[PDB]
Amino acid sequence: DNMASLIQRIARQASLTFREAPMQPGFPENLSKLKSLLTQLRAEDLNIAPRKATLQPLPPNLPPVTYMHIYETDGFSLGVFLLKSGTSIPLHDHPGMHGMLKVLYGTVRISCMDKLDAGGGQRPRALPPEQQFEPPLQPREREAVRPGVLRSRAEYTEASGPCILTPHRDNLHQIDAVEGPAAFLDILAPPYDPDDGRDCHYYRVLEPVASDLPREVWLLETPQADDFWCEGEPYPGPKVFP
Ligand SMILES: [Fe+3]
Repeated sequence: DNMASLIQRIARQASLTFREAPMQPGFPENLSKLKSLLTQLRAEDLNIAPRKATLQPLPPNLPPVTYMHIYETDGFSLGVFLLKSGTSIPLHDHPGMHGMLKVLYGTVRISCMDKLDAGGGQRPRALPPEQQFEPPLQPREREAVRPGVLRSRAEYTEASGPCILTPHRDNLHQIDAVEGPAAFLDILAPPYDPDDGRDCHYYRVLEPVASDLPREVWLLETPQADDFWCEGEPYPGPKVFP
């Protein structure tokens, strides 16, 4: 038994997944193997202890979420996001990216959405002039409204399987920490690159004047929220080599 750390094995397999005799795995098989490794991942595998709620309100001085960088190549990024109590990663997309996440401690509510896409056989409609929202929309925001669907809204814990998204399915999500702090490992491929036109866009669901899922919604892109930001903090777990 000469095994590497689980995080090193996760990183290797992500590298093979997202990048003659005998034939080595294809992408579906490699993705399924990656997901099998992520199912085994515990917070203790990363030397991260669970965090319990702090009682003081979160002042503007402090970030609601922190990030621990683990590894990245041009194929994928590998990190941990740690959410304080009562905080959220607001609704955002992953343009042309695959993603996999695994809760390490706590509980999160993940709301999974998609913009309606004519490449998927949908026929996205323009926002009709009649319907209105609270708050009302400025005219040019009306022109930017895009139809979407809210697919699911479930709670995940470290006992749940990994949450997977693709470039065209569950590509938008919001992550709420439920009843205390929470953390999750995230794999994204390719990584974001704000300087090469692959950005994290934020969105809001419009409130127009049945709670059943799935349901159609209207989505409006929005700037990163004033009070949402995510600063780094030291990663304490095993190093990914080199
Ligand atoms: Fe995300």
